[PDB]
Amino acid sequence: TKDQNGTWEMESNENFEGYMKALDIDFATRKIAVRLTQTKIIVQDGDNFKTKTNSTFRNYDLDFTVGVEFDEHTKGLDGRNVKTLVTWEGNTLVCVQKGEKENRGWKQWVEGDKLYLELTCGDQVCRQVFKKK
Amino acid sequence: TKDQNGTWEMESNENFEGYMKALDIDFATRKIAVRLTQTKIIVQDGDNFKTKTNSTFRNYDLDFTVGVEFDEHTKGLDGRNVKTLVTWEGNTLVCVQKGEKENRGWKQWVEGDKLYLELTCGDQVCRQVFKKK
Repeated sequence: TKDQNGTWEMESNENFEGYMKALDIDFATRKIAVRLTQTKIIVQDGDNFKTKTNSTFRNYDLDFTVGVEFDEHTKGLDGRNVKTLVTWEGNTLVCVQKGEKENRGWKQWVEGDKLYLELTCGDQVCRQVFKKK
Repeated sequence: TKDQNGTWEMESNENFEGYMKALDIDFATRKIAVRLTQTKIIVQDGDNFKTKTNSTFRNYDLDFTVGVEFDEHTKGLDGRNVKTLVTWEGNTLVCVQKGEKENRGWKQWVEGDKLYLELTCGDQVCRQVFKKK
């Protein structure tokens, strides 16, 4: 369990295209989706997380409590319904999104002044690194 | 998420024999264990649980935080090592104990003044009901 509070600015974004393609996001949207400057702001008070992921293309905003299962409607990305659970595995925040897509979820951890995020769907992995602002 | 604090006295215990047999507990321990009354004490503050399951023969203490994965050594039962995770699925507390035994875990919920606990291992289900004191 560890502190992830802050404003985080993207410095690296690997294979976001493969990730979206595994989610069957159409070609035209993928071409305008891959933003290289992105800000993630996280407010974490105990088990409650309030996050905003902002780019010039679109914003995703996600609120959740660690250990409480919830239904997520992935509107604005692939628009599927999934049952999501976020828990701690040591100091790594782990999310599983159960539904039609195998191996769908993400892992997020802070190491020094950087936040690392791995997004997975099937056999695709996208890795992003952010620096605390 | 819901409140499960209190001292609970066992009312009913169905198929506890089958559950222990699926865990390979020896016949002589099973004969003694199946006839005993159990008292469960739960102290819950937020996501941290401190629990005691007591009988005249043997007791089992177990503390955990909801949504935090941990290593459980099931000492005094079958003595195996399992990775345990307890989460909320509505107002049911759900536990998965990952390891050699398939479908091992439990679900616990409160309806008024009774606590219901369903324990699973393989294809065996044990149903227990307690009443608050």
